[PDB]
Amino acid sequence: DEETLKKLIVRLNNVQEGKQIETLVQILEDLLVFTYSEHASKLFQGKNIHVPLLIVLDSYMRVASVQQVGWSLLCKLIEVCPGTMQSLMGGVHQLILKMLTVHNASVNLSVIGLKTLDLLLTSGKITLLILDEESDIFMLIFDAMANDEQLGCALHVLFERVSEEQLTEFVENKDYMILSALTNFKDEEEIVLHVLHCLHSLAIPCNNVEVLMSGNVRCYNIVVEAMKAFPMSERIQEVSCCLLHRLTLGNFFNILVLNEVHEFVVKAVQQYPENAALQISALSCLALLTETIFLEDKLFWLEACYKALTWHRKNKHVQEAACWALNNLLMYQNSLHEKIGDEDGHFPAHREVMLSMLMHSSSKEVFQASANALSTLLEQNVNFRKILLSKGIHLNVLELMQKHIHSPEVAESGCKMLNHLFEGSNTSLDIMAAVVPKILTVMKRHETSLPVQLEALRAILHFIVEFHHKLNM
Amino acid sequence: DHLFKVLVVGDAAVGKTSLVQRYSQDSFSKHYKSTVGVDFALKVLQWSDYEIVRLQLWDIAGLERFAAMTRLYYRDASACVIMFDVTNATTFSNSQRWKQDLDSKLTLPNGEPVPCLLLANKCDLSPWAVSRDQIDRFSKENGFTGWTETSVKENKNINEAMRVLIEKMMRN
Repeated sequence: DEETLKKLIVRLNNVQEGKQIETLVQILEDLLVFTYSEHASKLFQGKNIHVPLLIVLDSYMRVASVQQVGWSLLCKLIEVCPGTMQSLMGGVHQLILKMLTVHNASVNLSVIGLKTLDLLLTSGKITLLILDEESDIFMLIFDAMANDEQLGCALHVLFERVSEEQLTEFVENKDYMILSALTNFKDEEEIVLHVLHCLHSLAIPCNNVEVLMSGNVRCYNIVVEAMKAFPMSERIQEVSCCLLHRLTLGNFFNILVLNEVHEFVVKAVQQYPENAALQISALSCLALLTETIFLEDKLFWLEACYKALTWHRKNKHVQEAACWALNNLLMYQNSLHEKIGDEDGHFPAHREVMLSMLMHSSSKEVFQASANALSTLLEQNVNFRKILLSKGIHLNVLELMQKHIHSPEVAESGCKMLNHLFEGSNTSLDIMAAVVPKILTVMKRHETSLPVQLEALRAILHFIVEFHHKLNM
Repeated sequence: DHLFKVLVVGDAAVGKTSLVQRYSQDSFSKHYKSTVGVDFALKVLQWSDYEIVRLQLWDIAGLERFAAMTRLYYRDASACVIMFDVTNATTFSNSQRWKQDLDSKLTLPNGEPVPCLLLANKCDLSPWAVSRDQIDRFSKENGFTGWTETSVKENKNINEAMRVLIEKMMRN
């Protein structure tokens, strides 16, 4: 048992004959891969088992045997020994990159090296060492790419920090390389996932959108992947959706493609409504693209937004994006004003919107978006007037603007909402005393901003005009 | 014998006086009216032999929510409760506002927060009636002493909830 393993590791330290050491390493690798016990993981974790092997492989590069089986042996050891990654750090990256550099031109030698690199990069804190080497790891992996086992899809983590100029260089060269990968490996779900999220990672710089939209290749490929490759895959749809969200800009007038992606977005939010995975990205993307497109679907959007608020109350971002989408939809489509409300067959989204505002007072963005949404809703349908007033909206937002004063956008949205709320209604002296001083103080605190002043003046205008004695005070 | 003060707060038109009339004046349902100012009620409970407790229920008018909730009402108070109608999430947000206000402007001799109970007013009304799963989020998040559904008109659970709350209050 362990005595034979001790003899093998002792003989491994001799480094006498390359062929004999190769056979011993092969026998040790064959014996180690078993489910009998953790004898191979005897807690020693001695580098003397594998450091001389990699030294011999690097120095004697012509020895293909140690290259072929030493990588498999270390892969099996890492997959078996739990603290092997802990033994890696606290180097080996230099050794593996030299292995990939000098003599890994064979398919068999390359695949094991890329697999070992992929499993090593799942540990963390070693990527910095990999990116600060001298072997040009990005050039190595680019030179690596028609094999089905595309282990180079582990290039993922390398995009986490690449800098803008090198990112543009990767955009060009790696896009030229990766289009072939996605075309020849269309029937590989994991490969499609990795390629799509690598596109996500490289799409961070703003200047590269024009490069990505050189011939609408990005839009077409992502739409085709969403349509065909993944009818019922959550990860693919989520990644493609995040690409859709990050690829919205001044060039949004991709009219036909607009319509296409819009449909796909609907499909996405209708087929996986359980996590932020799709909801936030699609709703923000959808809101902008719906504005552009509109210049049925609206009912589906209302339903999707209602479940988005309902099922993700704990996340600020989801509710913000969803209520913003509801606002942007209602702005361009007013026919559904009666389609929403407390009555049966209509989504009670007004209470959900109010809830969003109250449950995230600490954030100005949620207040801004939800306030604009319910202000547009109140302006659309007159029936909702005096209902939210009876529900506690006026004094509540007054206290909220008292809490949030450092920004002008929040004050402007609040004043606009008061204007569209209090229109066509008559208040009492108590409401006057509870409204006028607070809005006057808010207007004083933000005197320079023109929209805030306009909305405040409009609100005061719509709101200003025994009983005589009280009114005099 | 002992005396105590309980302050009932909540949104407007939530039948704030309905519950206090039901528990003390034995008046339930009735017409829905607006409470202009703070009103008072007395309750006497024979909790134990030779131990009779008196309760002063102050039903704070929620119309002036934007107005500064003066600490004089909560001054010398021994207990409080927030009761909101179940047909509006705005009553729920208002209850959050009341909870924040009382946490900011209420003190006890031991310094610990006084017991608070979440009353789900008028559950005998469609459609948002038994949504206890949504209520549980704030029930465990706000750290309230208790939470209990109720119906002022039917008086289905006013007595048990009030007994639980007062037992918790004397437990301190």
